[PDB]
Amino acid sequence: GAKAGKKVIVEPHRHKGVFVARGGKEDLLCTANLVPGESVYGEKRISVETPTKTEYRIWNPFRSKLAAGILGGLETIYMKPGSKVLYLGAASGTSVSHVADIVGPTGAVYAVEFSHRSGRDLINMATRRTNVIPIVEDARKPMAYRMLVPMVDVIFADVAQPDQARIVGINARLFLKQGGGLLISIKASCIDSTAPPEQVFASEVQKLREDKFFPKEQLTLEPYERDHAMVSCVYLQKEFEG
Amino acid sequence: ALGLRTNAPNADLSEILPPEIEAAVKAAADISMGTEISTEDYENIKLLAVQVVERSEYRRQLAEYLQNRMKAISPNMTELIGALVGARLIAHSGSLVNLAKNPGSTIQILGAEKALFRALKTKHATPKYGIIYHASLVGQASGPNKGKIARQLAAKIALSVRTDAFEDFPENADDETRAAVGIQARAKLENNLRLLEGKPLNKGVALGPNGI
Amino acid sequence: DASELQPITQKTSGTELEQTILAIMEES
Amino acid sequence: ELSVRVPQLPGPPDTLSDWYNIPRTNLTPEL
Amino acid sequence: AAWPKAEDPALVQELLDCVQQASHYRQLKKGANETTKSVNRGTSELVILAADTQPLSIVLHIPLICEEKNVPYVYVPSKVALGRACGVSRAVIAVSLTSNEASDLNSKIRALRDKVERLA
Amino acid sequence: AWVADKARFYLERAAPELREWEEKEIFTKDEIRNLVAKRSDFEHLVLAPGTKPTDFLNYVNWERSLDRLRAKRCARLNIRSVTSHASQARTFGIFERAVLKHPGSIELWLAYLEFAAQVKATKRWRRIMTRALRLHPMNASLWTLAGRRAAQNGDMQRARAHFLRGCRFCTREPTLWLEYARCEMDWLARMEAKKPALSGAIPIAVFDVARKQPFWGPAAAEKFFDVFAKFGHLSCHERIISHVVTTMQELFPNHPCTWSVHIRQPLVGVDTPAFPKALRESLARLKAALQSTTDRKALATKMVAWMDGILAIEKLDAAIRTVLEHTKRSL
Amino acid sequence: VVNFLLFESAVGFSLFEVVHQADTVGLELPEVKDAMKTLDKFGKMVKLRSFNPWTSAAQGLEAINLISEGIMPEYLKSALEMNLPQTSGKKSKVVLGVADKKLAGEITAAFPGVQCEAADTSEVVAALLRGIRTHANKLHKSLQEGDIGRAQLGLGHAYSRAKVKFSVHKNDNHIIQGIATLDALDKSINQGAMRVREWYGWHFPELIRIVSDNITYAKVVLAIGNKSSLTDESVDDLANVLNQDQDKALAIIQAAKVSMGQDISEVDLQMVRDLASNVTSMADYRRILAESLDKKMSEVAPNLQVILGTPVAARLIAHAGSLTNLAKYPASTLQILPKVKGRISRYLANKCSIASRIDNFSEKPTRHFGEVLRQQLEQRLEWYAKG
Amino acid sequence: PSSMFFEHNEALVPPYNVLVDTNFLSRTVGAKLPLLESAMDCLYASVNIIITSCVMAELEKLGPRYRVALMIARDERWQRLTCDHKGTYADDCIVDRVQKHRIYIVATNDRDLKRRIRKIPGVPIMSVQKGKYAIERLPGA
RNA sequence: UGCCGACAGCGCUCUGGGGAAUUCAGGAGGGGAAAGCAGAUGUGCCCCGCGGCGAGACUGGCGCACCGCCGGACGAGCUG
Ligand SMILES: [Zn+2]
Repeated sequence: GAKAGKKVIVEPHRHKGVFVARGGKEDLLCTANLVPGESVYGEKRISVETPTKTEYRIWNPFRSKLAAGILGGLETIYMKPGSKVLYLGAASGTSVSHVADIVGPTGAVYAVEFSHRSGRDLINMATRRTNVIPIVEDARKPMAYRMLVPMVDVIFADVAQPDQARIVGINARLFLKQGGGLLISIKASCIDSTAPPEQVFASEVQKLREDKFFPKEQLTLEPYERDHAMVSCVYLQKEFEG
Repeated sequence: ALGLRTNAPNADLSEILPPEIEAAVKAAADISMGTEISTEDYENIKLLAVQVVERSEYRRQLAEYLQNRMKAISPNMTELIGALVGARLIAHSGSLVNLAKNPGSTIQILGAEKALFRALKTKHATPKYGIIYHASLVGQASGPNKGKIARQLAAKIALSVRTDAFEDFPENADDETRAAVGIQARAKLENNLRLLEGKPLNKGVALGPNGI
Repeated sequence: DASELQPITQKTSGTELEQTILAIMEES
Repeated sequence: ELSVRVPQLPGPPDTLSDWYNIPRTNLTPEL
Repeated sequence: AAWPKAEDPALVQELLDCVQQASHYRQLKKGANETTKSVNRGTSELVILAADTQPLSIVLHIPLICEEKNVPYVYVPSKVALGRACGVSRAVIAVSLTSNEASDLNSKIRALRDKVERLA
Repeated sequence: AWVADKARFYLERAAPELREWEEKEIFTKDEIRNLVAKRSDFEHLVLAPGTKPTDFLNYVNWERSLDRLRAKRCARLNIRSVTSHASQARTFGIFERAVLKHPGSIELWLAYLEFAAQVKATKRWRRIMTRALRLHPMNASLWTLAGRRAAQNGDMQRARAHFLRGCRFCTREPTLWLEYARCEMDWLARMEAKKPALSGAIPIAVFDVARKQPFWGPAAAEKFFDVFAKFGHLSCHERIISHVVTTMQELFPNHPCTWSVHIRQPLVGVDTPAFPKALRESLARLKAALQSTTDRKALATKMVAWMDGILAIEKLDAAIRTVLEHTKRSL
Repeated sequence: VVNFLLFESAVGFSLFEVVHQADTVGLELPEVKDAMKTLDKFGKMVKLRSFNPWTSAAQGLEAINLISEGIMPEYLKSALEMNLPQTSGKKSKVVLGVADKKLAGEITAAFPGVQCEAADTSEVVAALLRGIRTHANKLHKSLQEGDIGRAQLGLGHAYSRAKVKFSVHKNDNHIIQGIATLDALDKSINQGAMRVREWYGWHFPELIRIVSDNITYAKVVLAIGNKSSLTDESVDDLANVLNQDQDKALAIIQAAKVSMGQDISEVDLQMVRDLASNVTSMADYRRILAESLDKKMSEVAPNLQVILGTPVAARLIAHAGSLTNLAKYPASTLQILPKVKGRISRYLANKCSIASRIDNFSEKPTRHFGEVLRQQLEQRLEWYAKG
Repeated sequence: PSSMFFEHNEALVPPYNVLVDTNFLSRTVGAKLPLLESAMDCLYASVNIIITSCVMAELEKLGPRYRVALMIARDERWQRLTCDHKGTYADDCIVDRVQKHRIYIVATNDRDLKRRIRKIPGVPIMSVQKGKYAIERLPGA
């Protein structure tokens, strides 16, 4: 396997922020770590001594559907460095740490955890990384942190809830700039167990267009997870930013 | 000095550092999002800090000893360059006489051993200096001047080291009369440095408005 | 006319201080 | 408080802002 | 603390029924460590945790990774009944039944996970 | 950028006053051109994108000063026809767009208020004060100035209204509370000078709510006692002084401020054979407070400050003066 | 009609009076949405009327908690009283735009003269407020002390901390950086000890020939002054340093008598005694850390502290990274962290893992479970001795 | 696309989502056929039918003489999926939507449309055959 | 990924092809910018007209869960 201490190189990936570490027999995904030299979850990290302080962190795609989607090769995830990134589903903040490392010390992540102990993990990672603020409350009630979240540009969402479309609809209606960019994770077994998952995907899409989006890309993150679809869309317009 | 951010408005800070910062930090200890910790923890924290500042003062007085003892042994060299870099030299030397059997070029590149031997064993350009770079006098040169000062400081250092390493003194000998040669070297050499700093530039034909 | 601030009535008395001084002004 | 400025007035770019400054590759023959 | 507790009305018995079905179909990992490794490997279709267990921190630390992976976890009030419903001769406090691509037990899991999804 | 055009509006409206001043012998043509030029440059400066309250104040000072010069010069020319109305109105409009662009300047606000008050527009003044209070509800100084203007006019009910809304808001500092007590007792003094208020229980009441205020301190009650001790020539002044004393004795018993008020308590309306007798009484209080188990450094600092005021007042006896000097030196 | 609208944000809440309200049929027109985007057009709708910042972090904490619950706060009521023109809604009303329908209900309760529209339903006031948030920082700048950002971080951290009660059961960073300090300064004591040992035995090598315990070596070279000034049991020192009368002091005396090491200089002995004072203060610090961190280990995780021992068990805490990481790691991962040795290692791995999740997910832990688990390990040692 | 096994669609399960074409609708109500009854007949399967906004518009673009078919289309009990483009051009709307999802069964009657959809794999083709309906490329029947 | 590389085949492109300064003419994108002229009337008084709050005082009918509704028309005082 990709055992520790191997000499690999890092090159830029076409989305900003993310880099790709390639070496020997292994190619894999990585991001500049803000808080240098300290793991998040016993993740592997990459050192480099530049002519010291700079260190990167690998992601596991099996762990984060965000990673898996990038490896599948989405077009654009809208979260350039500097972009205010709402998260939904701060499942103890692993991928949230990764996305914080993307948006950097100039960006911002506002996170939503509903469970408490996961939230303890979450606020721990927030206490480390300054650019992510946590929010622990019910994502179904964006009134609960309407005082706390300003206008963000990209909504990531990965909650496993059956009302997912109306959830993202209301949170978008309260927190998204015209020209909104969003990604959402679909577990077809969670939305509708009986149905064929592709049609499940379609129904999700049509609910989202009903809630005024425009889908523009969509793929099964297949060789990293079964029956999940990443969907990329825009709020309220066609081209991405403005 | 400051205890907790609870103690922050009642902490006197002006004695170690000036203000205009140490009220910004008062605003910071107010506004800060730091979590609360016990006084039992703060005891350990503060005592660690007592440890480290004791360490700091210890190093400070150590350096005081180093400079004084260096003036005692080799006044010429510390009249040239300064006790710290002379100490580094003597360190890599092993001993004073171990230094004084070096030649001037050895002193010019004293230290840069991997770099030197790489460039030689594969015929690359040689390194220009070692510890003399961080020595005090060469910082006031510039570039090509830095190289010329590197050579000159090299040879005069070898001079001073052999001087203090072999020239006896009748022991009713004041340190100034003892270190007169390093003093001479200081004076001559600083003059040469100010000259090459003031070397002119190349006169060019002064163009007017037209090409004329 | 939100131009002015109106003298406070018991209907418009929010805090206990206002209630006390309004009681004093009423017995006045 | 109000002091004299310093004058320092005297190609494709060197480190990348859009990727946290990966430097341009120096090209050792080993690399 | 065990707020996703299951209730009496045959819900618990449906759980034990599908548990015995999974023990027969060999699609079931058992005991806290193996449940942990199955949900770490993400293969688990659903996870069931006892509630009468001597101090509950085991079946409290499991819902942490259940909340990470976002797998339906559910509290059952009798670990000895879990042992009997699995066929162990020992009382079990943590069980995890995984998913395969071809079964009708899978449809039973879908119904059961929809019920616990409405529950929590 | 439309700045030229917006300026075109304002300067074109400025025109006919200048037409009239041309048609009068009050100014000559080159002066007129100077005036128009300066006005245009200032107006452009105001409608610049990046502007600042100092620039605003600069401009309005320019115009107001022009008004005064015009007045002086037409007085010298003994001409009564010209008014100041148009200048004052355009001056107002300057203040209005100033507060639209920068609402957040107490400095510019108070300049506005003072401008209105010096020209005699009190209804407008109340409106402006209203908006400023609405934009900065923590500012004791504006709260005070509004309420003090209302009390000086006499509208005591609206004075109380401003002050109660302000004390409802600004609960970090005691400052408004002291100011409201100050003007309320001043109103009681106005009633006594004109000679319920027969009781005058209101400073007791504000002291009672002060007792549960967030800033509620011993030093707070001390300054309360100070402003109460001002203008003791009243009726229930001894009543309220006894009340504040017994309350802070009941609450902060051995506080050095409690000992300080225990000293300076019987000196309510005193200047005078009643002067040295109460002096000796408070001196017995002082010696008792000094020998008592209190923070003697704090109490002595309080006492030497009060003695600094005491020696600041004149007309006393030398033996008394020197024994105060000795009791101060012994601290 | 909308006449005012609320906006409750992390620096404070503020009300806008509306001039030239929205094209409500034309809310779905594109030029209307880009006109919502541009500041030069949306400011021709909204104008600022009153503003209220928070006084303190706890006050804003009260604000967010009451708001999240739905209930308004008293100072919000103060503000609304302070700005809205007085009436009861008999012959006229004033219309307010607010986010939370619950908050709207309570405001309609507190004032009959107003009609409050929740953004959940009235789509034009929803879009209006949404425009507000989108031109957020450019609206408060003339009186926004700082910017929204740092204050926002503070409000969020404070909220979720009070909601989940974090600090009362978080201490692991204290623990781990304690362990790191112990390890590092232990290494430091060792290197300082060997350095002072070499550098003074350069003057007097009979001392390193006679005594071990480099810490006691440091104490005695502190007490020694010079090799010249010797006496056995001078004052208060050798008695509690070591054996004083008949074992060590006379031996040290004869060692200095027969000594032949170099005569030391005064500045040199001053230097080396400065070093020795340093390292012995540091060793006293180490024992302080030992006592303290053992007490904190009893304070947080007693069970593992008694079944493995505080220093090494703490090493396992830190090498995991956290108590939460520790508990989530399965026992084989703890193993990564003959055959009898393998079996007993697996067994203690099971037991430390379960004791880990016990001591962690306990709110305020106990001791007896770790006690009985230690007894299980002891009787297992007896069972393995059986054979 | 997902669940596409070599020109066979494994995801097409009753309730079958079918798409309605204009000419299909026209000739069916010409043939006096109850659309849903005949659909459940040929399929022997529970159906939800879907009409695009383009199809609806094209019907209305046909004049008043088509009013019965228009009303038949506008019977409420069926889903209405919108479109977001400029075209209002039935065939392109269909081919694009079918390409994107690959879950439907198209019902048309033009042979050129049939060639078009026959170009892409894994879609079944419904056409009435003047006695009844007629399904082309669905294997489960 | 080193030069040069004959013929033949292909491409681009032709006031030949590079390169540097410098001049003008547009294009595309990133930030920064309260960027904010929907109807731009001096102040103060009183009076009139109209309108709002608004203490307080009535009154009509309705009211088979019976618990209270809803409506007229007076009104001190304040204010636009
Ligand atoms: Zn279409």
